[PDB]
Amino acid sequence: DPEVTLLLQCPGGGLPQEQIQAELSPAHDRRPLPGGDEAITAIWETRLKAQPWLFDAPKFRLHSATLAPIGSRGPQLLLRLGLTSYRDFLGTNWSSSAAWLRQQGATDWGDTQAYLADPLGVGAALATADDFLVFLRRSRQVAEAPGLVDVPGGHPEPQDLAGQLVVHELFSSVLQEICDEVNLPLLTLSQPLLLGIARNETSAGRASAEFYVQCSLTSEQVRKHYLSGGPEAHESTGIFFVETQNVRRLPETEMWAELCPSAKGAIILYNRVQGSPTGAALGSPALLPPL
Ligand SMILES: COc1ccc(NCc2ccc(F)cc2)cc1
Repeated sequence: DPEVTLLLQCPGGGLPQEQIQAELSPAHDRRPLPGGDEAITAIWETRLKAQPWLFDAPKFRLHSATLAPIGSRGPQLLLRLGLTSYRDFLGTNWSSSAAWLRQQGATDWGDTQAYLADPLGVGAALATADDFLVFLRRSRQVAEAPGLVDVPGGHPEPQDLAGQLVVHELFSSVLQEICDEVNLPLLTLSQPLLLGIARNETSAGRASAEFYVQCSLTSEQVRKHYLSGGPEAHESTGIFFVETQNVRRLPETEMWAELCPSAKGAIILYNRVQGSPTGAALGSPALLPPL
């Protein structure tokens, strides 16, 4: 799967909010482009002169994420974050020249991402009470990954002593994205666990934080809530469900070729962090079938 790389696999089946620190610093920002940020401004002007209803929005930038020594007390992860924007994303990661920017970043900074916006996404492996994961079909008319299968998620917009408010907004945003798109009541959702961070190599290496969320509703009840909003209540064109039993071998199915890279990241991390048992009971052959 060359279109997805794992940047972080969390320990302990996934990290809760209270175990994560963020450092939000202008040291973590994109570097100005070698010939100047005027190239980003020009692409934006061209875009707005065709689609004048578009608007810019701030985003978090991922610089790096460092895990504590395994089995340790105290905070377990440090997220190093900067600020970026939708405009900067359109002029860097989305640009036809994005690979030239990655080569220049290696040369100038020893950092393939130094000249990329790299907005931080969020996604969820959302499980039902009857042990299915939730999938969404993307419209064939959107700009990125048209017609592909996705999981719930989005690209959070901003607003350890400002750090803890940032971690709070990241965890809050994955629940809000589930409530907005799947139309689920917030009180049917568990507090999220961070499974890990995946990079989309088809979008010049931008990263998404991938979470596990449990729902107290069954697959049939989730479907009812999704559909009862009507076509204007969701950006996706359909919902569907795969048994957690069958997610284990999803990379061997015809579905895998239809999954967008960030959804592939979510399912790889679910299989490694929540699946793959470590103990004698769940590791026994009748509960963990060989092959
Ligand atoms: C041409 O416009 C596009 C609009 C949206 C997208 N994809 C989602 C998305 C990625 C990164 C973001 F920062 C914000 C949204 C790509 C291209």
